[PDB]
Order: sequence, then structure tokens, then C-alpha cells
Amino acid sequence: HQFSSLRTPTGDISGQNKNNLISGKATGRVGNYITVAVEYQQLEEAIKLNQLE
Amino acid sequence: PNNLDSNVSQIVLKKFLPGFMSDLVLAKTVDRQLLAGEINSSTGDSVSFKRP
Repeated sequence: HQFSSLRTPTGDISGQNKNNLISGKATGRVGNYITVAVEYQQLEEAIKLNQLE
Repeated sequence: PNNLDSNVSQIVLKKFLPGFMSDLVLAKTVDRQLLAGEINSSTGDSVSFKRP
């Protein structure tokens, strides 16, 4: 919050508006996520895929 | 005259009749040691042998 002051000689502020309390917020939200997919056959890993890791 | 008895039930015994079979001798005689475990994941789908 923020506030403002007044400069008056005798300190009586009759008839003058005071501070207003206003609350604000900051929003955070999730988004799309990252996906990596692969596929392979059976004989492909049986006779053709080595050092898979 | 007619009786038409439906007291009995047509049951099927839990037994299996014998079937037919055949002999496997050609696989035993043909050579199997040269090709045994020669195709793997680091060779592909083909292996070769040299000629005299």
C-alpha cells in the first residue's frame, strides 16, 4: 500500500478527502507442458537397436 | 402311448479324445551350430559366411 500526506497550518482537515484503501493482486498461472515421445517395433529392438540408453 | 420324459439332462463328460501327431526329425539332423546365436542387435537381419 501507499499513502499521501497533507500540509496544513493548524492541522484541522475538515472538508478534505482522506486516503483510500485499494488492494491489488498479482496472478500466476500454469501453462502448456513439454512432452517428448518415441516408439519402435519389436524386431527393431531385437536385431537393430543396441546401446539404447 | 407317448411319455415324453424331460427329466434327463444331456451332459458332456469332461474328457478329451486322442488326436493326431507327426514326427520331427529333419530339424534335428540339419546343421544348427554354425548359425547358433549369430544374428543379434548389432548385425541386422543378415549374416554371411566365406566360401572355399
